[PDB]
Amino acid sequence: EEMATRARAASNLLKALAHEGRLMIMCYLASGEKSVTELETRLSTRQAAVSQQLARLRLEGLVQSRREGKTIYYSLSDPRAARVVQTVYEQFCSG
Amino acid sequence: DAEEMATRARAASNLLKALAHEGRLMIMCYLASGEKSVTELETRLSTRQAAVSQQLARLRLEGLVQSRREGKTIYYSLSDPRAARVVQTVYEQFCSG
Repeated sequence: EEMATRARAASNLLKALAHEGRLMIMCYLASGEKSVTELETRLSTRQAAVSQQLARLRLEGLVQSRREGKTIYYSLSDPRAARVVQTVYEQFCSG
Repeated sequence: DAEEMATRARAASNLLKALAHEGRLMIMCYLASGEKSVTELETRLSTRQAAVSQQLARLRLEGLVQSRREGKTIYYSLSDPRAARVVQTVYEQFCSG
């Protein structure tokens, strides 16, 4: 059934999103593009672990990066994931 | 502050962990287009009726679905309005046309 395969793809995205450290990154990018320094400042996660979570989210296409001189800026990339995350942001992270 | 943000994102993580199960989400996706009977749920799903009722029981105890009776027909729908909003966006992004 078509409807069934769409649920599995929705299921697989929610499995990718339902990790505490990575979602915390995603939630911070939902209010907009951030530098690596600034996720590091905001997250109490260890910085080697922030860099590994960022590499994981980038490789999965959930975030993307750009360079501006020395500065690496990250933003949400996957548009369907970004839509889910923004609704999650509005429901949990908005007071 | 940053500590509150982390607590809120960890709570949001907990909802997504609850939604990220294939059979249960299949139910939630079906309820996202509106109220469904148990009969038409069990029609539409490849899941066994013992397992569908186990999935409905889990979703009910999590607060994510509610049910009402009409005669012998039981109608399930979304309950938690926070989780309903997330599910509707998931429904729009993946399950819609």
